[PDB]
Amino acid sequence: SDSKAIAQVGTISANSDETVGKLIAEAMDKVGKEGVITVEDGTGLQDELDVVEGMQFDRGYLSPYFINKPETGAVELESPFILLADKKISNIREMLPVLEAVAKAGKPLLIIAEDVEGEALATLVVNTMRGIVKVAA
Amino acid sequence: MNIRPLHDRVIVKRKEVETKSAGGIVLTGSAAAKSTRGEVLAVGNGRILENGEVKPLDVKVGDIVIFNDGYGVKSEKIDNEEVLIMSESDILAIVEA
Amino acid sequence: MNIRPLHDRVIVKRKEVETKSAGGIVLTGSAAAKSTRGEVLAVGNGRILENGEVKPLDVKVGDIVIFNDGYGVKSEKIDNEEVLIMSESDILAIVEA
Amino acid sequence: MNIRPLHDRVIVKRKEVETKSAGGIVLTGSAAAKSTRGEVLAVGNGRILENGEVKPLDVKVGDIVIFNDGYGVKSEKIDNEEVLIMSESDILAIVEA
Repeated sequence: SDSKAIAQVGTISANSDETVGKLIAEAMDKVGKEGVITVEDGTGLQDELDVVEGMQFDRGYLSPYFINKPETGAVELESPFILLADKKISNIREMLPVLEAVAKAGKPLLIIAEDVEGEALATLVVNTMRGIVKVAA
Repeated sequence: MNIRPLHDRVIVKRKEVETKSAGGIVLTGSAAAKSTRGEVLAVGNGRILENGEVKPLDVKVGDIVIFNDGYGVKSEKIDNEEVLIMSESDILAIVEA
Repeated sequence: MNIRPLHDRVIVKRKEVETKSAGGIVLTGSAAAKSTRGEVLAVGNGRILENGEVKPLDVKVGDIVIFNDGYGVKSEKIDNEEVLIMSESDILAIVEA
Repeated sequence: MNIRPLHDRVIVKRKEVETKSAGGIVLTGSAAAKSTRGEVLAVGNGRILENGEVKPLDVKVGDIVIFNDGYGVKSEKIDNEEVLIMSESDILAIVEA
């Protein structure tokens, strides 16, 4: 149960490599008991441990224009309103109520669904631009 | 040079296509649509149907009106500006107040 | 700014699409259908056919009615609201009592 | 609430589709067909064509009639019942005797 012992088995398993058990022990000590752990090939020659905090997934933004502060496509919608759907939004752009409802509150907005066409994005770009509604999906 | 409609025929000019204001604050981008409103510029005498008399048109020059952009409507370049030509028939209503 | 039809043309507003209550207690979900009832808002002068005179419309501003949403029916946004425009033609009946 | 037709427009209700009694004793199942008979419920004022006057309808409220269930025929739910709407045009004859 202690991190020590755990480091010992990892180590022993990895043909006596302390670095391993050490690392592993750490990971477990972090992600927890039901925390997930996976191994991939590293860039450098040193072993490296990355730990995701909170909620996150493998999806990038469709509206590259909607980058908040930092680069690399970094968006940082401060105090947003998350939105979830079950379909794409080509010209189904109809929904401005919901939209304008926040343009009202003046809070950033995050979106999720089957997808989103430029029709929505386009307008979305200049809205968030003009300072109408800081958003992206 | 300016024009002169041919009775029944009315010369108008559309307006702003999908003006960014819908939804209130929402700056509605042009999602591949057009405008139906326009202004009265020229008025044909009046329809000449049924021989007996030639009925005047219910639209005074300059009126703000809503129309059905259909086939009967055409386009021309007057003084290098877009203009529309349909019959009073095509004109649906009028914007007031 | 409000509207003004153009004789014969009647301005209306549809109602609640498949309102949940049919079948009695049954909360009927919107099975991809639309509404046919509406409320008269504006009334054009009256038909002008057959030259002689211009016959009025049998519908007073406000009537609750049922129409055939055919081709002739169009849509617009006045003050940011959905409105329909057809000729008295399309109107079939008026809900009363 | 009940309905009020709009001149020329007649309100009726169909009847028993492929009622089992054909061939005499034979109980004819519904081989995928419909009914053409119905009862008059509401009568519109009367056609208004050709300006001059507004001709009444040759169909009193309640008649038993046969009609061509075509396009001009529509459907509606009144008090939660099926009802059809066509012009006297669509009506062909009246079951008497």
